[PDB]
Amino acid sequence: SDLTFCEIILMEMESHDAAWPFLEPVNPRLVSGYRRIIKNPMDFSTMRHRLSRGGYTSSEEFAADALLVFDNCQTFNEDDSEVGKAGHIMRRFFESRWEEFY
Ligand SMILES: Cc1c[nH]nc1CN1CCN(c2nc(-c3[nH]c(C)c4c3CCCC4=O)cs2)CC1
Repeated sequence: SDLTFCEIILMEMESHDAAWPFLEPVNPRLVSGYRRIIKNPMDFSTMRHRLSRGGYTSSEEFAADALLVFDNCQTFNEDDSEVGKAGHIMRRFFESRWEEFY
């Protein structure tokens, strides 16, 4: 049940218009400095893969990964960049849907 809400929220983030930067891992070969700056990469397919495996104990671990996506985004991208702007939309989406359950 704690993971049935995570399925709902992850499904809704995956299909969100602003999700396009976060659907697959950043490729550090294409992004100068990414590997140096982002210690713990995270993205939605990685969360999906881990949810399919059953690798989440509670919903808080799920939220930890979600929040990590948007912490990384705000660490690497300017708030007015195209990726930064998408990340703010996705972050506010996640925080609001999360509170709409817990
Ligand atoms: C499914 C879809 C919908 N619209 N377009 C597509 C296909 N996409 C094509 C473009 N793409 C892209 N991701 C990024 C991306 N993401 C993050 C979290 C980034 C970056 C840049 C470096 C900084 C950073 O932290 C840039 S370009 C991947 C997917």
